[PDB]
Amino acid sequence: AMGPAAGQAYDAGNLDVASSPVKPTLSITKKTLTAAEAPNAKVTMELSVEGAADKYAATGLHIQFDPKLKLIPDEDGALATAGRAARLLELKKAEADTDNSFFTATGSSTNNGKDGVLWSFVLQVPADAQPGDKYDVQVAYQSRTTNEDLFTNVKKDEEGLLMQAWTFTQGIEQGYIQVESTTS
Repeated sequence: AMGPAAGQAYDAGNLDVASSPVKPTLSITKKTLTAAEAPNAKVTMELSVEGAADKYAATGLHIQFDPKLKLIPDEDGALATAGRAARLLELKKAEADTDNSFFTATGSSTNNGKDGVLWSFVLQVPADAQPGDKYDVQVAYQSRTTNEDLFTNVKKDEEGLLMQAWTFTQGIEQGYIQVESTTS
């Protein structure tokens, strides 16, 4: 399903975005919980990459979530952990942003990003969660001078610019945690 990042519209300028040779999809877990397990559930969520293996390296990705959810750092204090998609990338970091968002960044000397799970992280569902409740978890974009939102290759050539424009305008599959609705 084609869609943009949340937040501010990406400026693709005069690029013919739909001609992008590389068309990444970034997707976040769509998790359904039983009403029984939902309250206070600590849910493992994944940001994944498809369609970009061997074509990227430099990423800057802000993940934002329903303010009722809480980001749970792990036993080392890490906000997220890089997955198999990032296994060859030389630089990987996850860091605080706002009370309902965090920032991730990767880099490398060659385009050795892969498909698969880029980042894994844990969000906790509130104690009052009810059947039907849905909490969105999203990649968000805005224009920045530091911690830029990026998804591109080491040279940032035309192919890198096009794949980035594709990613943020059409290649985002947003996720959520939702509580199963009562069956009848």
